[PDB]
Amino acid sequence: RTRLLDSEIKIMKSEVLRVTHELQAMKDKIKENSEKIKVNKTLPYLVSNV
Amino acid sequence: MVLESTMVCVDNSEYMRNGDFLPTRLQAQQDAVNIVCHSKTRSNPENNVGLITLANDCEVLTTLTPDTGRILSKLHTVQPKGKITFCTGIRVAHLALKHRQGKNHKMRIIAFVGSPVEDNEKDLVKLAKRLKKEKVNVDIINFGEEEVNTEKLTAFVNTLNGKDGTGSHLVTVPPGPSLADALISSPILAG
Amino acid sequence: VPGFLQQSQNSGPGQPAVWHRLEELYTKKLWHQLTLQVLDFVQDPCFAQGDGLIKLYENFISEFEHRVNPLSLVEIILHVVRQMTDPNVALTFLEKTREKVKSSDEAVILCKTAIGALKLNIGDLQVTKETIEDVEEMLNNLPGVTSVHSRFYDLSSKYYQTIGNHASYYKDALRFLGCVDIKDLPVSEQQERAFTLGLAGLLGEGVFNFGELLMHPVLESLRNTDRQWLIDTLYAFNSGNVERFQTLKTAWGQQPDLAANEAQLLRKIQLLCLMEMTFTRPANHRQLTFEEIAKSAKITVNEVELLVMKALSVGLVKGSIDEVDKRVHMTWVQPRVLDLQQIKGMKDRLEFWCTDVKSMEMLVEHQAHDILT
Repeated sequence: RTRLLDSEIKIMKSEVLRVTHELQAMKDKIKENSEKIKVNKTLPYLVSNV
Repeated sequence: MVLESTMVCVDNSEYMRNGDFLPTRLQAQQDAVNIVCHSKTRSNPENNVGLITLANDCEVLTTLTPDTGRILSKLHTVQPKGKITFCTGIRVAHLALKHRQGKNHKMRIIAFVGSPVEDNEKDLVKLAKRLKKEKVNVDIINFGEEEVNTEKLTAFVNTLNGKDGTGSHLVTVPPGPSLADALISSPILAG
Repeated sequence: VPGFLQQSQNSGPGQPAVWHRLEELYTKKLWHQLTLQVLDFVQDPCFAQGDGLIKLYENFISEFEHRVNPLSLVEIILHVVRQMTDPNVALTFLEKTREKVKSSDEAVILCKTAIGALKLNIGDLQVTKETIEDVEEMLNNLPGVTSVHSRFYDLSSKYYQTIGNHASYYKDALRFLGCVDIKDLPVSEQQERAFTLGLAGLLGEGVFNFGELLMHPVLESLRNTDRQWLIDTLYAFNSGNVERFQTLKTAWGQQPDLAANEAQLLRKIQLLCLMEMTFTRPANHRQLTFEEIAKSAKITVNEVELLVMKALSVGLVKGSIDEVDKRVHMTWVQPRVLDLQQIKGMKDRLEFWCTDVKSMEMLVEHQAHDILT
């Protein structure tokens, strides 16, 4: 049952990897959402033709 | 709570890879880092913990910072390989703690030695009376194998303190099969 | 299981002092002193009779150790195949320890050097290009091991044996001469390696200045113990293209493999004149006679033309072929090794230039000093 406990602690290591996913997802996402706040809230938009 | 700064001094030498100490020696010192980072979470979070090695380099990858979740991420792929130099380890950790943020924090440092170091007792007594003139207690926990009953680090424990500042506690290594938490159970009992 | 060393506990005199300790080494589950003991079994002086027995035990060490580096596995499987005298079973073990081993201390290059070191029996023309070139394809991270580089010389020198690019032997010497630094093998075989190194560097003629680096210790300590004239005839291909004693004593002592390159060695002495005439002589003479090239070249008048055109085909000189008088004009040449006396004469004419241009410069400025204001 040693490999089962090894995989049990590896489940916690994969939960730490999920926490790394949560960090590099939420932090980077909200920073890029803040840049889209800076760029996209500029509600007067000149429209035009391509 | 209490204000200090404990610098975990891991060993990344090529002797910490077998399984005489429990299912990985990497996992043994890794659980040691787990219990000391949880112990400094249970201590004052105003305090700070940073990583350093004694072998193959003096590797600073994290700052001596009050966060340790990134240190828990830094547990991975440590790859212990090189050659020990703990005698620069004491001084590199001490200048790392002279690069702190506050002076009201004390200096009780741990160290993990797991290899035969070419450390003169004159070297470590220079370091030890240096710490007598630098106010640091050091609680070293012997890992790996250099001697079944370490003496140079016992001499450093002897030459660090006297009559008032006996904060040098040396868990000598049990080089046969001894557990993962039975080694660190005595410093969590008394550092 | 200790019952295997209970029956294989005898390998030498005073032998079970390491075996009763060895059944403390792995039974107390330490494995780095067992890496030391695998080094000791590589070290173990015998007819190598315990290694073909301990091979399955070492496989077991790899199975329930699952960390250690298979460099000692390569150096002990060469001992196992030294016992068993056939690599085809070790080919199966080699493909095995290539398919199951992805070890972190550079397992792929030790696999490719296992292919190289047991390529000695499988033939060296079907597989040399592919996997020996694949070694340095896989050495694209950090070529600083020097053990894989010495074994890489060994397989690239077997590639030199199975003849491809004689001229690549100078670079292969830059990999052996480059690989070794301290002598780490007996001088009593090194000096014959320097012997055949000079011979095979002579057999490959691409760089044609083979006395380029001969302040190199682990060849010069053989140069002053080998025959003393072979080095001087490499110096007769390095410095001066005369003394038929030397450049024919390379046929006197070395009888074979010289007539197969004789005209090309005449070409080498006919470029040794090309370095001479502008290196040693006063500055250039600006126009150099057919007697000069033909005299250092020990050749007729009607070949220095072919010589200077052949030097243009080589591309070491950009010269103008002045032969309206058979007296040749000079341009830039690829230089040869600056000697100690040539360091001193270079200091002479160079400080001549330096302090003369500086002094007459200060004189020009001394005349130009009056109008600054």
